[PDB]
Amino acid sequence: MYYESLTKQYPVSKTIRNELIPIGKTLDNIRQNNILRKQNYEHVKGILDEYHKQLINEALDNCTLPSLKIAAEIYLKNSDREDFNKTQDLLRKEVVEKLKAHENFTKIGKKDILDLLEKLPEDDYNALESFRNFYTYFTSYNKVRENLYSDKEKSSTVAYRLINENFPKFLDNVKSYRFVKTAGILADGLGEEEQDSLFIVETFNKTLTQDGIDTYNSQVGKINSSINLYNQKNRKIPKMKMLYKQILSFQSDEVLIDNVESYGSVLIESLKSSKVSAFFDALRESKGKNVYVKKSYSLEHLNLIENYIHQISDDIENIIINNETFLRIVINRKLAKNRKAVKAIKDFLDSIKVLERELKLINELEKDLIVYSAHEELLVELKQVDSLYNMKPFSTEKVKLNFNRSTLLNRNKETDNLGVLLLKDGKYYLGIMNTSANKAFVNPPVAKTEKVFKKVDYKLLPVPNQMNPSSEIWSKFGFKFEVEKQGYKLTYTDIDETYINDLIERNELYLFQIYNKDFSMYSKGKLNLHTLYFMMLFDQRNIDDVVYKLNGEAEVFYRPASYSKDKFTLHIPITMNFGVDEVKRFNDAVNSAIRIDENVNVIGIDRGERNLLYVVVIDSKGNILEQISLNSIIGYLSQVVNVVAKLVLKYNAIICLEDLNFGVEKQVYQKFEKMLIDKLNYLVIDKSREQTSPKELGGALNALQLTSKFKSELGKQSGVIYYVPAYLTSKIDPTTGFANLFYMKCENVEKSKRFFDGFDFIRFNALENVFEFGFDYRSFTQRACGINSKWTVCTNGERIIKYRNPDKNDEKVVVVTDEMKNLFEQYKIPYEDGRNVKDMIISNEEAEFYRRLYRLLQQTLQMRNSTSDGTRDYIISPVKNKREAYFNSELSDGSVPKDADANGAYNIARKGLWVLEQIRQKSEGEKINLAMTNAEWLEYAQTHLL
Repeated sequence: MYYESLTKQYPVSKTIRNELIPIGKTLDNIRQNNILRKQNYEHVKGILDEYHKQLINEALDNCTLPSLKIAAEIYLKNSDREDFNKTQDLLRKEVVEKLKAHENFTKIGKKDILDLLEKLPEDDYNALESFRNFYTYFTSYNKVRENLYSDKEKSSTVAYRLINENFPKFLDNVKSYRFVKTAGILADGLGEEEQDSLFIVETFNKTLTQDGIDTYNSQVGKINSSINLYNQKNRKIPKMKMLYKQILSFQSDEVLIDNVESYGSVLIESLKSSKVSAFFDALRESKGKNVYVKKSYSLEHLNLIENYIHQISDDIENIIINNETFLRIVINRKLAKNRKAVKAIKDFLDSIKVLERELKLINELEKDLIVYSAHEELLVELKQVDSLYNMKPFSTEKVKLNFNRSTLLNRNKETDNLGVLLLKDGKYYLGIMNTSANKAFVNPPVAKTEKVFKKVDYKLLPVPNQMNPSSEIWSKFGFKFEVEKQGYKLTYTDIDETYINDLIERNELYLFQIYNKDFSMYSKGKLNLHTLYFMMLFDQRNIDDVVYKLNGEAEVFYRPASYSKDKFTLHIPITMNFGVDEVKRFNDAVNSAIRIDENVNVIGIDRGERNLLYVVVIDSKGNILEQISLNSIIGYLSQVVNVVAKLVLKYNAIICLEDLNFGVEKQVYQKFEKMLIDKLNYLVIDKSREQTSPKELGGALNALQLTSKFKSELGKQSGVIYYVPAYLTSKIDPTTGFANLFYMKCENVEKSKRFFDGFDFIRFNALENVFEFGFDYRSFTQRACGINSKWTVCTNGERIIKYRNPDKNDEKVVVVTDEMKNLFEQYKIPYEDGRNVKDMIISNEEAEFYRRLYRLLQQTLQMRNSTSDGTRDYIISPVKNKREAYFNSELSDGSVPKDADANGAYNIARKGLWVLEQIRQKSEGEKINLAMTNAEWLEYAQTHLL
């Protein structure tokens, strides 16, 4: 009963360690990227690239696309928008079959391309040769290059480049040429004329190759030169737009800085050029007519134009941060090593990117010819900015993860990558993104197959001061009936398994299965606690009322192979009893729970000589309920701990341990403490796999917390655990309260004579065959040796003695009465009639007599008797108890201590009763003194006896 209030007392943090199993081609991606050592990998990629360019141009050289006429109508005529999108998809198809109809296409991606298709069209040959038998390295490369030959409306495909990008440009030039055929701009250099041939729809078929695009752009530049010349008439003529290239477009730290410095220099000059003013004042003079903005809407309703050009500010920040590139070329060992440089370069390219992103905000078929030509000239300067180099996951010994909208992107040897958690088929997986794919899960495509993952959405609202008088006057989950302790929730999103695969194949995602002995299709037995804590994160019963919070951070550690195993392990910090208010005065909270209850029992745990630990449970009046041992096994300290925890539940009990105050056996004891206090911080009993009723007492979501957070700052109490002096716990007859308090030494005869003159009598009991030594301890010491100091001590029984052996071990069994005879007989003392022989003993003059009398008395007083080999460790008293018997542990029936170690544990438990008397007898809240004096124990031992 008393402990059932001690749930949800304080929050606790754990880090959970689990192994990781690589899934799919993740381990290959990792191993492959451990290239180093330079190697021709990039050289062979370049060779594969140029045959891609060749095959592409050759498949499209003398090509002619049928639907081209259909589409060109829709666009040039007088919804047309959807018919164009449709006929564009038809065209994207028509490009792809022409690409797939080329010879050698079915050897794209297949290893079979290594042979003739590369050894024939050398430095290059040795580079190719070097990747025979190593073809899998281009797996990721192939998955990326696959998108060239796709009819899907994606920006990376050959069909999209030609049909969705270039073809509308080509047609828009056809629309512009009306003004150039008019006004007689017969272009300079177009000798003998017939430039009109460029703006017949059919001429586009000749621009499906890079070499036809070059030719088209070159001549159209000549026209634009004459167009720009036509500005002199003082209305204005739209310039022609250039077509983008066929899709053909980081060796060291020395080379890259010149590229950065160079492009930045070209760019800011281009951004200070007339290109920008021409775009702005064309965009202003368009009055917004036929200008469309991001899936789109037209500016014809307005105000906004001049709110838009004032992103001039993107030019100002490019300029500033280009100047800030003085940290690169003025102030600069490798570049990636530099705190500022890496940041200044990223700040620079980012600022460019936002300019491009801002530009791309514009763009339908009827769009304004002049505005969009100026926009295109300016944008051609920026579309070079796909710089997209790196400075790398599993290069390092660890990767740090974040599960949240919070990743820093720099400490440059410890930057956060995204972690995602994915559930499928009752298993748990960990995905960790390559930084270039961090946004793959921001808006994932809607799931369509049956084979899906459930991705964990990590919803956290930190520090609510995020966002109308001052401080004295809804897409989030916030639940209906400051929010800090409700501002966390996990929710789920179905994601199609093929999308996850695509990222792995592309080397953009590193997916692992989270594994422990309990996460297997072959798993058996109860759950390990850390498996349980982990499961409870995702268990809906916790999401409904949070006990377990996932701290957003996590770390992965990688030991690479060296035909040993590639080992990955995961550490996940978590908080348990998240959002509870920490109980201030926990020890009193327990002391007041005990104060209320009569029925409390005690568990005493002691260090033993033959048992490392001995546990003894006793009731409130002193009776032994259970006395159980180490070596009694029917990771060892974990078992005792798990046992002792059950006993606290089973017996409604507190725990009493030795106070290691003034003082190897005592090292495991301190380990046991630590483990025992650790355990009782947060105790969970129900370790079942099915986990049916975890909200009950001691279930996962209602753990008990019976002890205070371990810190070394500890006094004599830690919750239900109390510490008591070890004084005379093992060397005391529990049935009498008797202990050997004689401070003895055979110093000399004078001081031996009136040591033995302190006894009331020394006599023989012929009937019981023992010698009796009667005395009062007061006659021997000034100490307060309990409330009974009168005793009669008898040469009762056998004793085990270590003894002086010329051969240096031995031990023997002695019967003190018969030796006490042999000595008295040797020295002619008349004992047999039962007189008091005291006056006759102290009359002996020889010291040898007293040496041997001391030894016999000492041996009589030797209550604990042991064997070097554990064969025996028992306690025998030399005093008769309430049962007219001499206490002997070997004759125990379980109602008394079985051995000396048990006696220690028993008498430690008894002192707990004394503290229970202290706790109950004090007031609510007052400090409780637990310093038990040696005199109090002897008093308690001699009165609460048996």
